Amino acid sequence: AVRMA
Amino acid sequence: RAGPVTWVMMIACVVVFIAMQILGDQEVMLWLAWPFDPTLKFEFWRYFTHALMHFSLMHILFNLLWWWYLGGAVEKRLGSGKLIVITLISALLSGYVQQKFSGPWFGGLSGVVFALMGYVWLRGERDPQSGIYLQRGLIIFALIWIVAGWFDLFGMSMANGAHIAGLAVGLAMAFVDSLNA
Repeated sequence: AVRMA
Repeated sequence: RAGPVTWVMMIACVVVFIAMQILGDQEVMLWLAWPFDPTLKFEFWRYFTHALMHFSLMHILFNLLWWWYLGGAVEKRLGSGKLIVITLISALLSGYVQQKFSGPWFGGLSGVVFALMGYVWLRGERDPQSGIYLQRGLIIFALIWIVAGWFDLFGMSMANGAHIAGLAVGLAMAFVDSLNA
């Protein structure tokens, strides 16, 4: 995998 | 700092995050993430609820910190409405661009946060009388932070589309806002 905003 | 929209947002992120610890990340994601399936495209909340999800204490605390500091200032100096509008446009646009960059599995308030960063700095610069501003002392980090996501800092998979889109959006809103009054 997930990407962190 | 003590603004309702400021706190209502911090409260939601903490509720959702706790929900993520009980149910698990993925189970919350299946409901709150950006539509992965055009069949799901009418579940409208997903265009905004991706902003509510965080995947570490560090992720959320770092986001809420900035949000409290920057969201607070806009709420105080400029009203709760201006904040909401900024939050909704940037949650909608930065989600939108992030989905294009790397797909639908992301979340966090950083999209809204770079929009607040972009906004407070461009607005303090062009409209000082609006009583908000951003230390150059911050805008530095801002830029380290964004470019560090470009290099995936020490394995940290950052939503690079979210940051830039959010940043851009804040600058557009602040520039437009710094022509009126």
